[PDB]
Order: sequence, then C-alpha cells, then structure tokens
Amino acid sequence: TPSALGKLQDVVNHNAQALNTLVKQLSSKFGAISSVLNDILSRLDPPEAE
Amino acid sequence: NATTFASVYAWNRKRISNCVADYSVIYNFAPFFAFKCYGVSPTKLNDLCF
Amino acid sequence: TNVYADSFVIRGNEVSQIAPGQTGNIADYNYKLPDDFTGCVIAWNSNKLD
Repeated sequence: TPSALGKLQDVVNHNAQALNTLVKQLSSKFGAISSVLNDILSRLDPPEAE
Repeated sequence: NATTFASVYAWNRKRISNCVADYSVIYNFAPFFAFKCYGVSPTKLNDLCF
Repeated sequence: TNVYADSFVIRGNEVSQIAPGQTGNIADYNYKLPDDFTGCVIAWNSNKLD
C-alpha cells in the first residue's frame, strides 16, 4: 500500500505548499505597477516610488 | 524643431529605434509647462532602456 | 523650531525642478533639497523688478 503514511506525508506537503505559495505571492502586484522593487526604484522617483 | 505638425485626427507617429536618446536635450526647446509621465518619472529615462 | 528661507531666481519654465528627490543640472549640480524635507516651496513673477 503506497498510501499508508499519508498522514505524515500530508504534513511535509502542506509545509511545502505553504512556502511555495508564499513565494508566488511576491509576484502579486499589491496596488503596485510592478512586483519587483528594483523595477520601481528604477522607473519612479522616491516620492512616487514610496 | 518641425514647422507644422499634423491634425489631431491625422497625427503622425514617428517610430524611433536604434539610437540613444538624451531626454535632457528636449528641455532646451520651447517651454514645457506640462511634462507629466504616467508610468515613470521625467528623470529615470536616461537610466533605462526601451 | 528652526526656519530657514532659501531663495534663488529662475527665469520661468524651470520651477517644477525644485522638489525633494529630483535630479538635473539645477539639482545635483546647483541646489538640492533633502528627501525628508519639511516645508513649502514658492514661485512667482517679478517682471518689473528684474
């Protein structure tokens, strides 16, 4: 039976799915014109960049 | 430095490529009461590519 | 606490250049305001006088 230790495997899967999704959240343009900070400071001035 | 532009309905698009544009050389022309940039600042142009 | 009134003349279409976090030959090479500025800026006509 390959699904015998699913209770334990779910743990390491959720812990991975918790961080992996947390990495994709960096692509989320939260009310911003870009999700990369270096692109903002390079395209806008500090007053409008902040 | 052109003599006569076109109408608002027949505006003439002037494609520009394979060059290096020093936008500072535009200010020395007629006054610019409005130099608004909606995606970037009017200063970060000489540091970015297009 | 401490108020200072800095003054200098500009011949018209250059007033928008004096702002915290701005670049140019009149900003990096002439007069620069800080990024943590706390004050106000003024600009006005002085025809007959000058």
